[PDB]
Amino acid sequence: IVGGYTCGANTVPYQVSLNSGYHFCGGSLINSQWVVSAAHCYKSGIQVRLGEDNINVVEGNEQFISASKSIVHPSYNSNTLNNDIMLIKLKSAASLNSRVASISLPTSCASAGTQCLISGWGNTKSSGTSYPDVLKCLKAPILSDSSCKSAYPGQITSNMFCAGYLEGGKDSCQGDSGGPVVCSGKLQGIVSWGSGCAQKNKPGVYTKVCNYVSWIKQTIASN
Ligand SMILES: NCc1csc2ccc(Br)cc12
Ligand SMILES: [Ca+2]
Ligand SMILES: [Cl-]
Repeated sequence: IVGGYTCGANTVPYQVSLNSGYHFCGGSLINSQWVVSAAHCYKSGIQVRLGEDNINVVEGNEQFISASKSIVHPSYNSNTLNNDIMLIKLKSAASLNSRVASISLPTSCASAGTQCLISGWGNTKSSGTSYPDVLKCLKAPILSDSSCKSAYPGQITSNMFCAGYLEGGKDSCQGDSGGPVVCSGKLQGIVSWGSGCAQKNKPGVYTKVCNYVSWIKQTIASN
């Protein structure tokens, strides 16, 4: 996250870190057994780390649980990033408590102008590289479809939205991928892509979670 703030330990209790020897992506706990992330975060050998604040120090509220199954969306295209969503099932159920909690799925799509919270352990510089150990947060609005399209001609599908600031300075970044965009208490986006980070006229692009709720629920119901 570029231009954000330190969230505070365990104040984003649905935020998980995906670890394969090191943190490589975020995700969102949606029930005791299942995490939402980006399909471009897929790999084998994932350990899900719940209850994290400093990802390099054991602080006392973590739960580490290995994935049993990853399901990439049926229509994910890794060239266009259309349908950039996957589900990860945990080998054992998480202990839910005030610091490890699931985030509700939307019941309708959110509108442009709605405020959201974007969070992760990604790069904090727009030029340059610096990775934080504690979780960072950014409050940012969803941008209109028309400004998103004009920012990225030929690249925004109906399964994507933009959020952030056309002026630049405040955005998600490499290492935030797969993490949450929560708006009015619902998971509306997944950190997906952009062109650099926090550049003028290049806002972040996010998977549009409201399009996937019936695939998410039916997948969970049979897996
Ligand atoms: N918002 C931009 C963005 C999101 S994930 C990611 C990975 C690499 C880079 Br560079 C930018 C990004
Ligand atoms: Ca920790
Ligand atoms: Cl792309």
